[PDB]
Amino acid sequence: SMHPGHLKGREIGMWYAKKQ
Repeated sequence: SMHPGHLKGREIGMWYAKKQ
């Protein structure tokens, strides 16, 4: 599936949190 590549930048901060 589509991986978090766009958020890889700063948005990545939400990645870990796994929030909306």
